[PDB]
Amino acid sequence: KDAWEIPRESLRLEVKLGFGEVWMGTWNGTTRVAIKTLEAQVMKKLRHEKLVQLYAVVSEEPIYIVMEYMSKGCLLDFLKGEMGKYLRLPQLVDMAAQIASGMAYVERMNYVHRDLRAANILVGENLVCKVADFGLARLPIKWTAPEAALYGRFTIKSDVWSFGILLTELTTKGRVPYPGMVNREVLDQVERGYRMPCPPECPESLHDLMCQCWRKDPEERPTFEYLQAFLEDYFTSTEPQYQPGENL
Ligand SMILES: */C=C\C(=O)Nc1ccc2ncnc(Nc3cccc(Br)c3)c2c1
Repeated sequence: KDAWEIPRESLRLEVKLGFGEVWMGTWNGTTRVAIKTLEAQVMKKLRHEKLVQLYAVVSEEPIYIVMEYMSKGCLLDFLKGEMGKYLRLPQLVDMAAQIASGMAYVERMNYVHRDLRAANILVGENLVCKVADFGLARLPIKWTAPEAALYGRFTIKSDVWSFGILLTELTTKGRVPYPGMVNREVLDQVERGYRMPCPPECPESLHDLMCQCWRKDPEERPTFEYLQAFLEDYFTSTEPQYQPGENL
């Protein structure tokens, strides 16, 4: 056992929403938390503001992982839900920048997420977004870089790829990438060089970011550190004449 380990008595489960389940709850009475009921010492060596913070772990089984509590649920739900209607390009390019920031931190540490996509970003108060679900994590395929889906070549550079697919989620309010295409149509057509076209109302400039992120060449894709800065500066350096549209 290590120092992350706790006893269950300190854990007060409360509300189920919603591989294994996820509850809201309480830790040592004073502390509102979240529990994932189902090894993973990566959630232990990663600590950053835009990654969902581990608090404690439990095992022997039935195993409990204890995270920081994220009030608004997952980004996928949040984008398709009531909020979606009102999210506009500056909220979204910001959420992007927060995710890039967390990923830029993952980058610095020589880690790989491997399952980066909207369903794995949790949202909080004030539109805070934080990377979560290091599921698959070391040292499905519509979001997966081709070399990864094909040859198991997972790197920070295939995460950049997913990031770009996430970018399309973000700007279509949560729609499934490659609409009307099934997995084998996507794998096949991406091998031919196909890429998602500019989303409706999305600037050409941000779709280029998307295109840079989907370069066939794992190493010609950019860094998260670059993605972060370009998304932070977006409205001054890249699109300073931005004006609201009906959707974005
Ligand atoms: C987008 C679907 C999804 O994953 N759902 C989801 C909804 C709400 C929610 N609230 C709080 N926490 C989580 N997930 C979670 C992920 C990692 C660790 C922990 Br403790 C919780 C969700 C997930």
